[PDB]
Amino acid sequence: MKGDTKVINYLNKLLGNELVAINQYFLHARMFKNWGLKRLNDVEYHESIDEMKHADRYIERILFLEGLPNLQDLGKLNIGEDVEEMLRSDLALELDGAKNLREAIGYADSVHDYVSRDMMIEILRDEEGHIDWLETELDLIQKMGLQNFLQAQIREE
Amino acid sequence: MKGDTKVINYLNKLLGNELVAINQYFLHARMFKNWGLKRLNDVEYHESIDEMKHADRYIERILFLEGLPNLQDLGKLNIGEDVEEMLRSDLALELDGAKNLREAIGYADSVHDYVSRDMMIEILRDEEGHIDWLETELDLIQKMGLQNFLQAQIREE
Amino acid sequence: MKGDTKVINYLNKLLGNELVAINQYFLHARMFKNWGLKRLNDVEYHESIDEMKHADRYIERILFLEGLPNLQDLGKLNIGEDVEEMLRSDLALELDGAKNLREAIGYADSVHDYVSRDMMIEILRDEEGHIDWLETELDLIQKMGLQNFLQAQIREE
Amino acid sequence: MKGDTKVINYLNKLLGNELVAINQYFLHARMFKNWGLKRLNDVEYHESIDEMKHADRYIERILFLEGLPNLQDLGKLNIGEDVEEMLRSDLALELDGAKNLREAIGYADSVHDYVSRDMMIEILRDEEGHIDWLETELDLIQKMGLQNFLQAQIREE
Amino acid sequence: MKGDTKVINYLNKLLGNELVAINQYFLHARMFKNWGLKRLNDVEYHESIDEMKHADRYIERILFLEGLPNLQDLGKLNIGEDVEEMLRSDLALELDGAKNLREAIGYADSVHDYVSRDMMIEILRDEEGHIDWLETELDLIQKMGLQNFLQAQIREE
Amino acid sequence: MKGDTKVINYLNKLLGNELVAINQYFLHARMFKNWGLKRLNDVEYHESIDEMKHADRYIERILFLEGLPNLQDLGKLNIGEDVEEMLRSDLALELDGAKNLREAIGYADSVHDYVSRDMMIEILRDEEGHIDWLETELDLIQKMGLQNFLQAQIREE
Amino acid sequence: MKGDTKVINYLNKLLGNELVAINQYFLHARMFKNWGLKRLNDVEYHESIDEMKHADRYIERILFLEGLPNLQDLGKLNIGEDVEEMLRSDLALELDGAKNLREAIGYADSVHDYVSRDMMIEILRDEEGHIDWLETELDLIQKMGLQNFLQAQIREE
Repeated sequence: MKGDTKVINYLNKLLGNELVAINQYFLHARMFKNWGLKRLNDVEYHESIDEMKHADRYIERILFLEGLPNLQDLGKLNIGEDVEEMLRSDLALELDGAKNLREAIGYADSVHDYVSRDMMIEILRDEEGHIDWLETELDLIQKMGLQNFLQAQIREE
Repeated sequence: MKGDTKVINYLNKLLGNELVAINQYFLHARMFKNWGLKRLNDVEYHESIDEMKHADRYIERILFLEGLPNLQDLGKLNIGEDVEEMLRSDLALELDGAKNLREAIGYADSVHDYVSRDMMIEILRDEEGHIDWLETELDLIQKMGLQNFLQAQIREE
Repeated sequence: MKGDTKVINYLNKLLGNELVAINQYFLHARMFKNWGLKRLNDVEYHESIDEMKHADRYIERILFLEGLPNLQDLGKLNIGEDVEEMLRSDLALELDGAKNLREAIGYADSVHDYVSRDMMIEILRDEEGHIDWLETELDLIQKMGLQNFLQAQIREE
Repeated sequence: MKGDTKVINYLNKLLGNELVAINQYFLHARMFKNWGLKRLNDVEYHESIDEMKHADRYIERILFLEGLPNLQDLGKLNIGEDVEEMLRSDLALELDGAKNLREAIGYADSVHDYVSRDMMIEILRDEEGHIDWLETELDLIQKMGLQNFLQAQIREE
Repeated sequence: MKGDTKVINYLNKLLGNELVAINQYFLHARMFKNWGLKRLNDVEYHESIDEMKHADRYIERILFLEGLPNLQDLGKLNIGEDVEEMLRSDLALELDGAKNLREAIGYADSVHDYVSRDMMIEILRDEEGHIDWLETELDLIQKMGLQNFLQAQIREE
Repeated sequence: MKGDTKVINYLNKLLGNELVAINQYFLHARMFKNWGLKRLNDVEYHESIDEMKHADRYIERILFLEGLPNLQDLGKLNIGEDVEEMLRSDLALELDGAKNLREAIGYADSVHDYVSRDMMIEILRDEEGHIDWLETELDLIQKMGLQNFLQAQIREE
Repeated sequence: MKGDTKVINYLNKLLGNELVAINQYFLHARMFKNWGLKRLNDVEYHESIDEMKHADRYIERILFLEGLPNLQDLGKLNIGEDVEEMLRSDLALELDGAKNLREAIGYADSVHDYVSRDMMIEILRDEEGHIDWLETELDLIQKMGLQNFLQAQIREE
């Protein structure tokens, strides 16, 4: 079914955001794992999986609308070197992606692509959940101190 | 994640509507229970629980958006003294709450808080279900008469 | 069964105490949940439910005694802004409520309303349990320090 | 263990109340059963059994306290000839029994027989439950009319 | 179905016998229980229940035959103060009751109330079973001596 | 929660009574066991355990009220040398303890410590059950003679 | 079987040690419980139970040997006011008891009471296990600091 060209453009932009996040979350997860911070590996691994699911949804939607999914161009990663930097980088990436989602959701409505919009609202709900987790962890580091926070990560849940 | 100030205000207003409904539905249920009208107790109790779940959702959303949930102010209850009066009061409260929801849902869209909107639309769907039940019960009283209607309530369904 | 007017007045005052506590405990719970302090959310949520059960018993007893339950007036909440403040506010509310329960229990005995008295003694036993938990948590914050205390809350027991 | 003479006298008076109620509830039940009012038979039969249990408790307590249970004297029954008359007679008997219970409960406290008091408070709680049911049934007859009320009794609940 | 007036009169006399026996057996059971003679409590309690079942049958039959069951008048109890006295009193009561049953069975036959007769023959068979047990226990007391007999009662079979 | 000083003093006096009973019942139990009187060992062992549960309740209540449980002072035991002496000594101890409980229950009510009172009434009910068993055994020894009584103890129940 | 008088004297001395430990461990356990230190309550409670089992063994052995178990005299308790004091007091008590056990074990051998000796060696093995636990906890307090140690006690295992 031939979709709106700019809708497809937004879907490719959002897919691009998810592709950066998949890689950034996955590497962060395995850095945490290497450091013995098992609980952080578990959560970040699951966030990477969540973003893969989102990417799959964008890819399938673009193909249905007869566009070409772009998996070639990869945006800038910001890995970081310690726990706080890594979490802040993930939060910043999530915030940027949420801005793009809001723009795309408004546009899809204006051209009556309500199914693409509905998909994007569900994804935005998921991303706000990631944002809530990241903000919460960052605040916990400040409240209990980094040493107590690290100790809390060494055994799974 | 810092939310829009007026969105937070709307959520607190809607929370306020739920807090009134929680108490009014609960007291109505136990009044029905005292009178031996078990089926009406069962339904109204469940509606009270439903509004508690709505209140929980508003409280959690407000806190996420970094606002302060208002559980201090409580609007006017209208309890009534007989079955028809009690059900009509509940209906009037639901209709006023629906008006407030429609206004909030439109505004949330305008400022692109699509997740708050999605939550409110789900709540509005629940409230229209309560409105349907209440309108139906009131019409049944008129159709079969109050005496037959009350007899129908003395065993749970 | 027509009850003693002043017993009903006491029952309404105690119901009033429970209604403040329901709201305060629930908001505290969700504030803790937002901060990622899962254990504190779990306990405070269950205390809110306990106060709801107490309120239900008061409402049913008042109706049996042919009085009018008052769910319209809500007393002053004291939310607080940090963990120690919130816990101290809950403890102060519990202590005020226990004072009211003692007065009502003494009065019910003097007018031979032994069933109302029996109900209130069970509720007072529940409240003294909440007092014990709150005092214990506050002492633990002193003994192990706030940072260690917070770390201990981030996984559900 | 030798008990207080006046407490033993109270227990025998209360036992006497239970003995009247056992017979009156049982005959009412079987009258309802004859008339095809199965649901009223079920409830009144259960109330009769409840009073048998109370009588058993009085008999055992009296013997423990080294007194002589009096099962020889039987107070006046008031059977009645129609449903409303029968239920009102049961209610009147319950209310008279409750007055005697309150007097006995106060006196047992005065002579420090706290175990006899504890037993009586539990029994009074049961009696107030019967009073609640009776009052409710009588109000239902008034609200839905006798014909509708009788129709509602012909299937066991 | 309008029964024979004299049959109804006999059924009320027999009911009257059952009512005395219900109370006498039950008090005897609990006296035995107080004394630690568990086996005697168990048997006498079950005999009390058997007489309750008999009373229920009389009440239902009288009501079917359109008569008025008399539960108001209570004949003379003879409690006794020691085991042998109590058992002999129960036996004397059973023998008096069997006399009345024989008269009533003969009369019911003469007026063709064969269903009332059938009911009473079953009840008489039950009563002869109680007579057998009582006679046997009294004989055992004489044969093994009271002290051995009491020892044999201090556990439930 | 700071309790009343004299309530705490009563709780420690009652704890003292329980500590004596725990030891006396336990030694009596093992003396019975040594003699081959298994049934008496079983009951007295269980009574010792019951008193341990009571002691635990007093200890926990005292600590909650911010007092200091006294486990250092131990009252006078009266062991006895034969079955009758031992049981009579246990009975005298129980009677002394019930007297202290009655005084403490009255006082707790007067200072409005209704939860301490409720706990003590439950314990008093337990103690009256022990009194009943002890009185019953002593009477059985008289009624069947000591030789028959001992024979009845050599097999468990 | 008539035992050696001085063996019985040692068994009573050791029983005396166990009686002090039962009370000291139990009170310590409930102090820990009051403080919210659940893991310490659990272990100290179990140590109290272990000492009760030892006391039972001494009591039964003394009775077999035809001596008189002494449960009347209670040695000095040393409760303490904080975690470290309490644990050190328990350790000191265990060390004193172990000295007495070694003396008694040597003596029992010299008079050929090998079964009493065998019992005591098993008990000494148990006590050395308690000593190992107490020493370990005390060292942990020093190594991780008291605040970390307390935090580790708040959830069971």
